[PDB]
Amino acid sequence: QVQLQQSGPRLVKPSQTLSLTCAISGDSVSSSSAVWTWIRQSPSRGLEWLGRTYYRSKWYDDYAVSVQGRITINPDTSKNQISLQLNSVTPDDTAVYYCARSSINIFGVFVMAMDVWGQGTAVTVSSPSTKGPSVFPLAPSSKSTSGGTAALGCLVKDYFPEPVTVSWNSGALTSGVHTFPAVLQSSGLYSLSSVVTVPSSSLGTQTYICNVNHKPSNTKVDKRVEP
Amino acid sequence: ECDAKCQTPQGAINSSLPFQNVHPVTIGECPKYVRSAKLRMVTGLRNIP
Amino acid sequence: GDTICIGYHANNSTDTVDTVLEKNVTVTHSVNLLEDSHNGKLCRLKGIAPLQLGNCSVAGWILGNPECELLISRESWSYIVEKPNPENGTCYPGHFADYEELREQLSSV
Amino acid sequence: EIVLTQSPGTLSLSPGERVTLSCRASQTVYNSYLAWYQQKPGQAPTLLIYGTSTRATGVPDRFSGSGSGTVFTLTISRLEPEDFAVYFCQQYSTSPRALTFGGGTKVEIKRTVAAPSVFIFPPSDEQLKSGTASVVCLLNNFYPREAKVQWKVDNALQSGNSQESVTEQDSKDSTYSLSSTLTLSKADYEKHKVYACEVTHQGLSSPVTKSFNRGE
Amino acid sequence: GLFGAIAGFIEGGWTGMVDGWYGYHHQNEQGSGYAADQKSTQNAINGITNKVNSVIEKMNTQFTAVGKEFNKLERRMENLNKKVDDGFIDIWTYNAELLVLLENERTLDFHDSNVKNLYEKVKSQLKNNAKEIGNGCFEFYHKCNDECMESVKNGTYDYPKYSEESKLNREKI
Amino acid sequence: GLFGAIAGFIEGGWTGMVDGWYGYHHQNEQGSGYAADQKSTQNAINGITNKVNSVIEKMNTQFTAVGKEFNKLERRMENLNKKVDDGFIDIWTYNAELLVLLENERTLDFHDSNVKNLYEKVKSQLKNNAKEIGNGCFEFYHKCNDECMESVKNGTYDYPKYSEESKLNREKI
Amino acid sequence: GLFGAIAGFIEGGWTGMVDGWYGYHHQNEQGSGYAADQKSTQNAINGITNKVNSVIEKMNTQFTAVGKEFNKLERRMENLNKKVDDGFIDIWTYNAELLVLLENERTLDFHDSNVKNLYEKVKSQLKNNAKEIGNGCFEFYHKCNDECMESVKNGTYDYPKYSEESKLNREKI
Ligand SMILES: *[C@@H]1O[C@H](CO)[C@@H](O)[C@H](O)[C@H]1NC(C)=O
Repeated sequence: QVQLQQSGPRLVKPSQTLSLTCAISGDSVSSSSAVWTWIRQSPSRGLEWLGRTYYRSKWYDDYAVSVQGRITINPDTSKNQISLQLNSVTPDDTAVYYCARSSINIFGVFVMAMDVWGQGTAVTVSSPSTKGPSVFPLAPSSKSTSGGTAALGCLVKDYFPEPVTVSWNSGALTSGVHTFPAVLQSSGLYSLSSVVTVPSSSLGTQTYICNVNHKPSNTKVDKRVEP
Repeated sequence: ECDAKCQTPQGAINSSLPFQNVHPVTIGECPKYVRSAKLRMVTGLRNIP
Repeated sequence: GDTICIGYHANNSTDTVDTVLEKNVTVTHSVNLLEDSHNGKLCRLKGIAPLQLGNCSVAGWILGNPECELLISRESWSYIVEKPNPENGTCYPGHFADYEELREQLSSV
Repeated sequence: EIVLTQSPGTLSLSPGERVTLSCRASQTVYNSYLAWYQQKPGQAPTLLIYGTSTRATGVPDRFSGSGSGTVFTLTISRLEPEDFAVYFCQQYSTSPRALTFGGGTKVEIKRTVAAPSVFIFPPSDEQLKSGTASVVCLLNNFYPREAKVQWKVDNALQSGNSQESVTEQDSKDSTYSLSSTLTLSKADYEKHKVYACEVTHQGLSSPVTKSFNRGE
Repeated sequence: GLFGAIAGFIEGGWTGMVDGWYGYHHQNEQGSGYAADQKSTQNAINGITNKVNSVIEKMNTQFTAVGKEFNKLERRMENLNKKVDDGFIDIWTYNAELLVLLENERTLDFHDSNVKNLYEKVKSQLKNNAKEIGNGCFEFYHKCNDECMESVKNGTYDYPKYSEESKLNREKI
Repeated sequence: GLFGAIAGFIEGGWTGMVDGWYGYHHQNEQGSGYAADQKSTQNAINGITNKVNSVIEKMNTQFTAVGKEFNKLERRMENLNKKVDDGFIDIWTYNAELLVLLENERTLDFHDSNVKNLYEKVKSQLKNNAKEIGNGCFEFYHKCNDECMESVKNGTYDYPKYSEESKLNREKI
Repeated sequence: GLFGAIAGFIEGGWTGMVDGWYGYHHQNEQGSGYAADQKSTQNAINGITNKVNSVIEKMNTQFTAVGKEFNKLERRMENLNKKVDDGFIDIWTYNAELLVLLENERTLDFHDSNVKNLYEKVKSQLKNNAKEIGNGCFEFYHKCNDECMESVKNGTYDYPKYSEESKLNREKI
C-alpha cells in the first residue's frame, strides 16, 4: 500500500531554517492522481494546513495565508520524496509536522482530505533562554507506603523550552507510571512531575531510577529514588 | 457464504446499478439485463488541456 | 495590466464517452451504469440459502435416490441449483408426470 | 478565514451510546469539501469521512455523516471502546485557499466513580539547598475528572502558591490522576511545621486528608 | 459547444485547477496562481450526482426470476418464453443506450452553460474597466491587488472605486 | 438556471404580475405598476399545453384486458403471465418517471430562456440610454413618460428621439 | 427559438445561400452576394448525421419471428400471445414518437444556437467598428473591401488597422 515515512525528532536554533523530508512508498511522486499536502499540529493552535504540492505536467505550490512568504515545499523526483522549508522559526512553530496524500476523487474534483498519513515529526524550536531542569527525587514518607502501594516520583523543575522526555528504569518500568503535563510556573520555566505506583515490598530489593532528558539544553539526569 | 440481491448462472451481482450484462438468466431483484457492452456516461467535462 | 481569466477542468484521463453528435469525446471523469462482473460463487439470495443438489437432480432428490442420501437435508430454501448434466436421476426409467410443472412448484419453499 | 467550532468540547458517554458531534462553520462550507478525522491520543489522525457523508475506505458503518450549509454533524451509532479519541471536522475553501480545523471533540468512555488514593511528599533535602521547597500532593485512579484540593499550611488555607495538572484518561482503567505542588521559598517552609493536603472528590464519602510535619 | 464556451472562445481546460470544475487565473503584481469557484462547482456536482442517482434509482426491480424449462412438447411456449425475454432485452437496451448519449450531451451542454454563465457575470461586473481578450480572459485597465481580485471572484466587485482610474487608462488606449 | 435568468440575476418572481408569466414593472413620474407581456407568455402557454398534450396523447391504448386465471397445473404459464405484466410495469414506469424529470428540466430551461430572451431585446433597444442595474432592471438616463414606456414593451422604442437627452445625462455620470 | 436567433432577430432564412446552413451576405463597393460558412455548417452536418445514425443503429434486432398459431383450445395462451406483441407495439411506438419530437426540438434548439453562436463572434470581433442593425446584420463604420470582408468571415479580422477610421465616423454619428 501507501506509507509515508518522515524525519526523526529535530531541533532548530531560533531564526534558522526548518527542513523536514517526507518519503512516499508505493506511489509515484509525480502521479497525476495524488496530491502532497503538509499540515502541522500544536496542542494550542490545533491542526493547521501549511502548503500543498502536486504535478499536472508541471509542479505547483500553494501555501496557507498564515505562512505566506517563508515556506516552500520542494519535491524530488529521484528519491521519491518531498520536503518542507520553514525559515525564521519562532516559538510559535514548535509542533508536529505531517505530510498528506489525496486519492479523494470526486469526478476529478478533490475534497482536499488525507487518505494516507505520516507518523509525525517532533519539531522543537529552542529559544534565547535555554535552561536545564533540576530533577529532584520525590521520596515517599515513611508512613504513606505502609499500605499496599509505595508512591515514588521525580520533580522536573526549571527548564525551558518544552518538552522533556521522562523514562523510568531506562524504559523497562511501565506499569503504574504517570507523567503529568507541565504547568507554566510564574518564572516562565515549565515544571513537570512524574510518579509511579510500585509495591512497598520492593523499595529495598529494587533500584528506582528516573531518566530525565531535556533535548533543547542537552540535559540528561539519572537520579535514583531511595525511600 | 456471500449475500446478494441477484443471482446468475455465472455468479452474483452486488452493485445497485440499474443495468447488467453478465447473464440474462437472473433471479431476485436484479438490474434488468441489456445487450450493451459499455454504458459509460459523462459526469465531468471534455478533456481539453 | 492585470489579467483575470475564466477557465475549466482538465486532467490525465483517457476515458471517452459517446454523445448524440460526436463519439469518443474524451471526458475528465465518467461513470458506468452497466454491471459487467460477477463473483463466480453463488450467494444467499433473499437472505436465506439455496438448495444445492450437486450430482443429483430435482427428480431423484424428491424421489430419494439411494445415491442421494447426502442431501435429504434442508428445510428452507430460496432457489434450487443443479448441474447442467445431472448424473443421478430416476434410476429406473419411466415417465415422471408433470415434471417441468413441478420444478417451478418446488422452486422456492 | 473559516474557523470551525465543535460542540461539545469534551464528552463522556458509555460504550454503545449514540454519539453526536456537531460541526459549526463560521460561514458556509460546500457539500464537497468537508472531511472528518478520528485521532487517537498520540497517533496521527486518519480519514473517517470526506465529501460530506462519504465513508472512507476501511471505515465501519456505525459512522455516518450528515448536514449541509454551516451545520455538519458526526454520528456514531454504537460507541465502541476503540472510539476513545478526539474527532476533528475539516473544511477546505478554494478562493482564497483555506483549509482549517475546529476545536476537536474528545470522546471519553464513561465509567464508574472511583475513590482516589492520596499520597504526599515533603520538599526533598536536595532542593532545600537550592532555596526552594516544593511539597507535592497526589491523587490516583479516580473518576470523573473533577476534584478539589486545598493546601493547608498550619491549618491556614493557602491560595496562589499552588498549581495542578491532570493526566489523560488512562488507556487501561479509564481513570485520571491529579498532582498538586506547593512551591515555597526556603524561608517560608522552615517558618511552619504541619502541612495538610485536603481532597474532596465524588467518590470520597468525606474529604480524606493526609498530613506530615516538617523536621519529623 | 452549445453555449459556445467549452471548446469555444475558451479553448483550453486548465490542468492546474484541481479544487473545482470552474475557476479563475489572475496575474498581477503580487503574483499569479489558479483558483477554483465553489458556487459554480458545487451547484454542478450536487445536481449531477443527483442526475446520476436519478437514472440509477428509478429502475425498480421486483424479486423475480427468468430461468424457465419447458418440455420438448411446449416448444411454441418455449419459443414464447424467449420472446418475452428478448423483447425486454430489446427495449431496456435501446432505451438505455439512447438515454446515455442524451444525458451525455445534456451533461456537456450544462458545463458549457455554467462556464458561459460565469463569464457574463465577470464581464457584467467591470463593463469597461477591462478590455476582453477573447480567449476567455480580461485585461484590467487599472492596478488590481489581491484584495481587488478576490472581490471579482466573490461577487462584490467595486465599480465606483476603480472607475476613475479606468477612464484615465482607457483614454490612453 | 441554465440561461442564468430564472434564479439568476433576476432573483425574484413577481407575485404581483398575474396577467402572464413575463412582464415589466416601470417606475416614472406618472406612477408605477406591473404589466405582463403577451407575446412571450402566449408563445409559452401554447407550446407547453401542446407539450403536455404531447405525452398524454401518444399513449395509444387498445381495448384489451389483463386478468387471466390459470389452473394450478399451468403455474409455469401462470408465472409466465405475471412476467409479461411485470415487464411492462417495469418499463412503462421507468420510462415515464425519467421522462417527467426530463421534460421538467426541459420546461425550466425554457422559461429561463424566454426571460433571458426578453432581456436581450430591451437591452438591445436602448443600448446606452439606460445603465443596467444588474438585478434585472434598467435606469433610464432620460425622462420617459408612459407613452415612452409603452414603446419599450411593445417593440417600437424610439432610439433617435431620446438619444440627444441620453448623452447629456450620461455625460453627467 | 430558444437561443432567440432562428425566427428571432434574424427573421428570414436566406433562400440564396445553398452552399451551407449558415453564412453571410456582404454589401460594399465591390458588389454583393451570399457566402456560406463551413466551420459552422460542417460541424452541424456531421453531428446531425451521427445523431440520425445514433437512433437508427441502436435498435438491435435478433433473427426471430412473431407468427404463432394456437389451437382453439389454448385461447388463453393465444390471448397471451397477442398481449406480448401488443405490449411491445405499445412501448416501441410510444417511446419512438416521443423521441422524435424530442430530438426534433433538440435539433431546432441546436441550429438556433449556432446562428446565435456565430453572431457573438462577429459582434465580438468589431465591437465598435460597426453599429448593429438588429435584424441580424452590421453596418461598418469604415470602408471594408473584399479583403477586409473575407477576414471577418474567416476569423482573423483586424481591429487595430480599421480602428482609427472607426472613431472618426463614429464621431460623425
Ligand atoms: C450415478 O451416476 C454414476 C455416473 O454418473 C453411475 O455410475 C451410478 O451408477 C449412478 N447411480 C445411480 C443410483 O443411478
